[PDB]
Amino acid sequence: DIQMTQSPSSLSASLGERVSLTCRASQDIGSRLNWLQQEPDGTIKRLIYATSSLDSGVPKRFSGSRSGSYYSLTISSLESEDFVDYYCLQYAGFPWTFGGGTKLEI
Amino acid sequence: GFPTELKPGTNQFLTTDDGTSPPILPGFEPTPLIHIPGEFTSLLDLCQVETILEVNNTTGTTGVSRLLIPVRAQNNVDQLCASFQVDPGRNGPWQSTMVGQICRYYTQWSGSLKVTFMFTGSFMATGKMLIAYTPPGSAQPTTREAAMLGTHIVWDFGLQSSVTLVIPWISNTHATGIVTIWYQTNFVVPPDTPTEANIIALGAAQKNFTLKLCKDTDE
Amino acid sequence: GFPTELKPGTNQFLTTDDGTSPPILPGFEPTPLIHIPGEFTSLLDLCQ
Amino acid sequence: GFPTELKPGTNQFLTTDDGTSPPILPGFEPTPLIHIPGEFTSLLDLCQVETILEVNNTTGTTGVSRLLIPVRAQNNVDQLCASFQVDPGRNGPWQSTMVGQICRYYTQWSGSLKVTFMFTGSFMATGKMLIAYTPPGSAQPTTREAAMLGTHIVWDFGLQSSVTLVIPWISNTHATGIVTIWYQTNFVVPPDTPTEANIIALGAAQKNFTLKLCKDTDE
Amino acid sequence: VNEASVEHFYSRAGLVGVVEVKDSGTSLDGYTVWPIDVMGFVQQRRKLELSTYMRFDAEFTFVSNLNNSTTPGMLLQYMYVPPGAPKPDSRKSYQWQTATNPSVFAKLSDPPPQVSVPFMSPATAYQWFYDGYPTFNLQYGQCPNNMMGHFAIRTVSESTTGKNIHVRVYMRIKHVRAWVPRPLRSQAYMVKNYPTYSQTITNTATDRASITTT
Amino acid sequence: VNEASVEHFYSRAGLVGVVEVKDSGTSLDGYTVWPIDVMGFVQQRRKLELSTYMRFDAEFTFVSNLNNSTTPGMLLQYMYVPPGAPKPDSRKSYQWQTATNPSVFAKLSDPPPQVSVPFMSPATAYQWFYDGYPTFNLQYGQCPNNMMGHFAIRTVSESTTGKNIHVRVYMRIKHVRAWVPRPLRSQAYMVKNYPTYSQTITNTATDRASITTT
Amino acid sequence: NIVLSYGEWPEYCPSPTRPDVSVNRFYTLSTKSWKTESTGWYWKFPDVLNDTGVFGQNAQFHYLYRSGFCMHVQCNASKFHQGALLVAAIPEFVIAASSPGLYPDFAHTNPGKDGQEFRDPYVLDAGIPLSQALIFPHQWINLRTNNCATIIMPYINALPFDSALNHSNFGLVVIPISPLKYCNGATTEVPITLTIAPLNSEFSGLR
Amino acid sequence: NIVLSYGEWPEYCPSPTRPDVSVNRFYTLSTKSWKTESTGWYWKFPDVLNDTGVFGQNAQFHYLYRSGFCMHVQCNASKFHQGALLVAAIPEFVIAASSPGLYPDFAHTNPGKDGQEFRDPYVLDAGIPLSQALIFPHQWINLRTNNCATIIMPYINALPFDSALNHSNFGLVVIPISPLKYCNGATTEVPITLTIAPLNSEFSGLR
Repeated sequence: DIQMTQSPSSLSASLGERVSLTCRASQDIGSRLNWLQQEPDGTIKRLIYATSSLDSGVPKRFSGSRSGSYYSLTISSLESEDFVDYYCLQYAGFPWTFGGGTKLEI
Repeated sequence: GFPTELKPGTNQFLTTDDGTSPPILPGFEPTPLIHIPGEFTSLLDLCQVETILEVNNTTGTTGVSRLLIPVRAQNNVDQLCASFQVDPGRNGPWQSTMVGQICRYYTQWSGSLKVTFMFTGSFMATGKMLIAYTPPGSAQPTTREAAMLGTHIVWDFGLQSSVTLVIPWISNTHATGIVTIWYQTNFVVPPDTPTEANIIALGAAQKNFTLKLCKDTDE
Repeated sequence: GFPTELKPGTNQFLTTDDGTSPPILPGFEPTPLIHIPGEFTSLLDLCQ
Repeated sequence: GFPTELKPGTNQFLTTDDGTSPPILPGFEPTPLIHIPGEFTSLLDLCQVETILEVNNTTGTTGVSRLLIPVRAQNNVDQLCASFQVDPGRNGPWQSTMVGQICRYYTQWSGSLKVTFMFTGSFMATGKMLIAYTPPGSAQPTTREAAMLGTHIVWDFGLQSSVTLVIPWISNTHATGIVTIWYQTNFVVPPDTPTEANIIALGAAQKNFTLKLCKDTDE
Repeated sequence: VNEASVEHFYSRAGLVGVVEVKDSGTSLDGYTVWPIDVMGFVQQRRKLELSTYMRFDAEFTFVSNLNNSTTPGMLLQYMYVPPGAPKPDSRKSYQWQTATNPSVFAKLSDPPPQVSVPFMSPATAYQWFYDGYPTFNLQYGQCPNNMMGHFAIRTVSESTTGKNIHVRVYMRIKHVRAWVPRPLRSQAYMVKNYPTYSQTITNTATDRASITTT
Repeated sequence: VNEASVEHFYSRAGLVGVVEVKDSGTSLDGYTVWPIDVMGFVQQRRKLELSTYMRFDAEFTFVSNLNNSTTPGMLLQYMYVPPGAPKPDSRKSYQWQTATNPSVFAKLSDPPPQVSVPFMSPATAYQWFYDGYPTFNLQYGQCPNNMMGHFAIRTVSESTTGKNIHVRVYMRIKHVRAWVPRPLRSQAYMVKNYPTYSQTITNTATDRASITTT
Repeated sequence: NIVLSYGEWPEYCPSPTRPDVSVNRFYTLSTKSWKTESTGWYWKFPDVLNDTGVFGQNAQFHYLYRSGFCMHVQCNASKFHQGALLVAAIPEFVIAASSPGLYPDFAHTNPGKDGQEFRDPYVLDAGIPLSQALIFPHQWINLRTNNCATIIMPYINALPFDSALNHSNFGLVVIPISPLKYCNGATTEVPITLTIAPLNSEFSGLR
Repeated sequence: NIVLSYGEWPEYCPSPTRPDVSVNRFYTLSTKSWKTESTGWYWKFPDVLNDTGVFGQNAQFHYLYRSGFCMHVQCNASKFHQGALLVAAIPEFVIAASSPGLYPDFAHTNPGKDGQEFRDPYVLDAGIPLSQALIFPHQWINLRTNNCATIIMPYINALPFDSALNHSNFGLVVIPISPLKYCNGATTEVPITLTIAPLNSEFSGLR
């Protein structure tokens, strides 16, 4: 598997800060990396598809970006209902592996 | 012509020659020639036939899904849909076209191409797209309102389901055009209708295409 | 046609060829041809 | 023409020959011929074009100042100004002329030359010069009154600012002409005017020039 | 134009097979048979597999020499076993004399011999793709009406000479007429005589990062 | 007249390059590639640099022999890599078989092979002086539309032969038409492909003692 | 809009049993459900009829044969359905295996009158790429404009007459390029119908 | 007395944007002070206009270009001034460096609309000698007879159209052979003016 993994295992910021969570892929995965947001106990919603485009209902505070082999996600100002887990998912490497987690604190 | 002196170049074997040789089986009468349909006497007539471009050639996208340009609903206006250089004979989306392969059996070429687009969405789905072409001098335009001041064709696929973008001239002797597809309007559909369609591009070569200096390929 | 270069295929001997050669006995007048009955000029007429 | 015997001179390679050879790329269609302006089909038409002579070629004089003949004020009458042999193809002032170089790409030549002189002084500056030509037989004349009895042209550069001295014939087969410029009058100027001008000589070859037996040069 | 035609696209005679008359060491054959094959090298195969039916006669040249490029006076026999004649089986074999198999008797130190094989096929034209079974798994798509013959080459000798002779057969396609153009082969050629490819498909076009990047 | 014309001024085929097939000692190449270059020798350069645009096809002759003037039977292959075909890289290399690169198979002991290269240039005529930069310091005045190709020469062998082969390429200019005459180069040629001269200028005409002495 | 292959109507070889409208009828084969996961189908030229009606009696009980065809594909699709087919006739369509066993099974080279679903339609199951399949005679089926495709194919072969149970001249491929899509509450399987009509057929060598 | 180079007026390539008197105006560049120490100047053919007015918009915002010119040099000199210029147009004027570093600086090969003063005018900065520069189209400026020189230059190149910002066809050199001289109490810098007028220009490949 390509084994795209996120570097920050756990982060903590303020309610007005700008978090920057990455996901460093190993092989060439192209622009086929998604971000899945997981509740503390609920299901896992989607944020970004194809590394750039927001979903049909996601707020404006979230935004994706690409930089070489350092696919990342950056929240605008870290409003409420954000200190939850985060995942990066790619569907280029056919085993379809995942990353780790970016459970945010404050 | 009895006395002759052998000028230089004798006893040499030049492969690319049109010499003569003795028939190793005289008198032999080969099987006669019956009319078989579909003779092609020029590779130009093979180039001028439209075939598909792998415009979606991207890391990860496998199978036939490389021949499809995704045109979806929640792609806001003035956004970019796809772009591909006009270079039949450089590694890219043209590498799957009959022109993109024959042009790799030669060294130089020059002529006019054409890129017929085809919408494959529902009949009820309407909208509009901007298809702009940029000469080799400039670079890829950055915004929709920057490409409208070019050589484009606005495409209302709800009304007419297929257009053609004739490239004026593309010569390879020693910096190539770019074709971009911009979301002019949104993608509007009535209820109970899929909100994601596909565009299929087909490339060819106009009747002014020429080839020169045949050579082997790099597979 | 004074200057010539020898194209390939020279000094070769190809059995199934219709080349020419010098007559080893010039002037010789072979026995004339009288009409012998029953000449066959094709193996097809022998097959039929 | 079936039986042939090989006359001598076979299997030899003679460089200066007009033989034939097989085209190493048959069918190939080279780039067509468009009309490019300024085709020259003869080196004679290049010789007949006037270029400058380094008449001032002297030990020490460097730069462009070797193309200038100094005509000054306090050069008393009947004095000598300059002299140069007429030999396009021997080391001298002609070595910087298009004729002086092409004639070094050949072995023999014969024709008529011409040496157009040009005065580059003030408009108010007046005077007169004597330009005499001596056939190959004699030697350089010693005095002005000795060259007046020759084949000369008196030059009043105040009136006419450029003349031409046509050399009748100069043949190189196995002792060459000399051209001398004598101070006929003084160099008179009104007040507030420079008292030192220059003469510029230009050499060429008339329409009867011929060349023979092309050969390499000695740079 | 006139340089993209099918008549010029198949010109410029190229090497179709390097056969060797092994005669020294542990291979004291003295002869060798080379079955005439056009689709011997992938480069020529992919070009010939652009059309379906093709009709052409060929001119064969033999650039033979020893293994150190020297060309001694050694005599050679180039026998053309027609399509349907028994092939030789030894240096000394009856087949080497059959007057129906045309032979060319040239030496190593001579301009390469050059013959001209005619269009030898039962049908109207050669068939590179024959959907169907002959002889009304190891038989699908094998047309037997594409065999052009055999070229048997031996050094005219009595005992072993002790010199390997490498021959480079060169074939030129003349009077070619092609029918029913086909897409150019994209996958590799996993085996000869079959269109068999491999599981791991290779995309025709190279893959870039995103669809909107040049 | 008729002997000062531009058609005769460039006749009389001359040596344009001495290439050597190093095959013995510490240079067991067995092959060599010679990029076709007209401005190889100053004498020919200064003549060709008299005009700006010139259009001509060339006939190439190869006077090859060993290093002691003996011409054995060794076979040689003269492959003409066209302008825009990959060049070979070893004695045993796939490029030596490509049917698009015309080859000439002649021996050392044979009349020198003589081929005729056509006018191979994208533009209308060759350009010896190209004011401007290509690829819209190490690029000024380098026109890429003047390349005529490559001549790769190898001895058709299997192992090292141990004999160096010196080849003398001779080129003849035919059908020449020149445009825009230029002054003949006066300074030396400090480097190839550039008009670079040296600081110490050399006067065109020789310097005498006084202006009034003959 | 009938794509006359290579611009040649099928004709009678000038002067054999020459059948008539009894055999020159419209054979309507079974329909095939076009789904989203669908990859494609292909039918050999005379093998699709060697067991169907009179043509199955004239082909098996004979020795030589030649005929054109009038392949005609139609898709009974709705107006809220989207998709696109590529209907092409491939002369001498030779199927190839896929080694990781070396030769194609007989079921894959003569599928019958049911057709064989493609296992790798991107490479046409024959090594050649699908992107260039348009060089063959073809017609698009784009559900937003039309749902019909008629191809007139002459007899393309080297010999005048040939066997009918061994050598199958061409193969009608039908490949969905843009896959089928629909919102919930629609017929989840668009049907595809194929009609065949031998044109100017001939036969020889009875029994 | 207009030296028509090679006897060919610039013409339109038979049948691209063909501009008119809006661009075919008289661009009068800055004057240059001709002193005694002066060595010379040279301006490239289309590079002298690539940043001047409309011609600077039609050249940069395009891809192909061809045009002649009407270079016209004038020297506002007195009658007590003496000197001589050599005004020549050099097709494919290639500048060369001077090693005692190997390639010419970009400022010396495309000087702009100001021209670059010669560093060694005796060798035309290109190895070739100035004495033979008269083989090119030229006209003398001799202050004792006339102070004007007009040169009509067609489009001289191999290809029909070519780039305008990369390939500069020719270069108008202006070299004083006989240096300027004057007695005390005169204008110590004779001005030299240059006027350009594109003739029969064309363009292609917009933006």
